[PDB]
Amino acid sequence: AEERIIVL
Amino acid sequence: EYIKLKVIGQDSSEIHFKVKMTTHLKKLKESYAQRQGVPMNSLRFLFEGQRIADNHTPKELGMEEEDVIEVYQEQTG
Repeated sequence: AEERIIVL
Repeated sequence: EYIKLKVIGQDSSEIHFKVKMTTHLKKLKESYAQRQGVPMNSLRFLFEGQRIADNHTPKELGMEEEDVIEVYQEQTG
């Protein structure tokens, strides 16, 4: 899986 | 001033979240649940084994860069 970063 | 938190699911997948020390963790729980296609409160989110409440923040829980949040199914009857 690819890296997933969500900015809140 | 953000920190990055690492949310690990029941299947060992990970989603990272960049949050402020003041971000209400409801926002993280809702986002994660949305990306899994389930209701937020059908899950339980744990930091060092303790349940994260909607209005907890990283500051209140003493979180730091790269800390891990674990996600489990809610317990049932």
